[PDB]
Amino acid sequence: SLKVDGFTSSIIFDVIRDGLNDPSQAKQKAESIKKANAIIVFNLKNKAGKTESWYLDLKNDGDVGKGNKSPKGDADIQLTLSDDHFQQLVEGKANAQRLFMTGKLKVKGNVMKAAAIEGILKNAQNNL
Amino acid sequence: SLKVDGFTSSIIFDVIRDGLNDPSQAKQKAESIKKANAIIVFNLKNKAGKTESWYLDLKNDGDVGKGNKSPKGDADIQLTLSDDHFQQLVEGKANAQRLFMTGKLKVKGNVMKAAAIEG
Ligand SMILES: CCCCCCCCCCCCCCCC(=O)O
Ligand SMILES: CCCCCCCCCCCCCCCC(=O)O
Repeated sequence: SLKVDGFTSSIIFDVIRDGLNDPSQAKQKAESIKKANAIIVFNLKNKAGKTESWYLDLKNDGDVGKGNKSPKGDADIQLTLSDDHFQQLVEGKANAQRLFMTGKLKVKGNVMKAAAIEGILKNAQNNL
Repeated sequence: SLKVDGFTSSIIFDVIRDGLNDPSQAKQKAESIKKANAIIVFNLKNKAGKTESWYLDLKNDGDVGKGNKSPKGDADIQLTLSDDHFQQLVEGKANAQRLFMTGKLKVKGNVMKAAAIEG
């Protein structure tokens, strides 16, 4: 339901939302917001030339939703890459730093904080 | 055998074990472990209200067994579904993303591993 047709990686946002919002993740969620203190927007591009965005609010209460903007504020970080590369990145087939360095991943806002997000997200979302 | 009475789909665990362990599939088994690097637990539910779990260890040696934990470590990802839908899924009669969108399939654990295993 955060999934959008024509973006095959987007199903991942539902899985991330369920993991992060799981009330058993309350502590992890709070620690992640403390660490990240950031609203991160993902702008995905597909081959048909479409753009779709999702937000990850690790700054206020912890939320994942559809849109290029949290309802509780503007993005601190914007990450722009293709559907394909986002898939690869979530799988671990591509490294975010290599994608950045080869022009596949564009970042607006702090690149150091951007790098840290991967590990901070991993911890908050992982509800097993 | 890994299958359990009242779980019609559970024969797939015996099937997966034999197919994975077939000496002819040594290269494939190795690649799957290399690629997945994950312990997957299946929690199945039936119409009688019962729950049974199996694990598929694609991180260590490639074992399939009964229970909600591998002996050689904790689960990275957990899939919960009904006996009925799991059978459909295994027989290529239902799609995993569709089951997940309609709430028939519940996923817990590492999003990276979840992504990696689906393929
Ligand atoms: C390798 C598996 C990753 C699983 C976690 C999914 C979250 C993906 C978001 C990654 C954010 C990192 C962006 C790095 C930006 C940079 O420093 O170039
Ligand atoms: C016929 C092969 C099936 C036997 C092996 C069982 C594995 C089937 C389950 C597929 C994994 C589903 C992961 C999708 C979760 C998601 O990211 O939405």
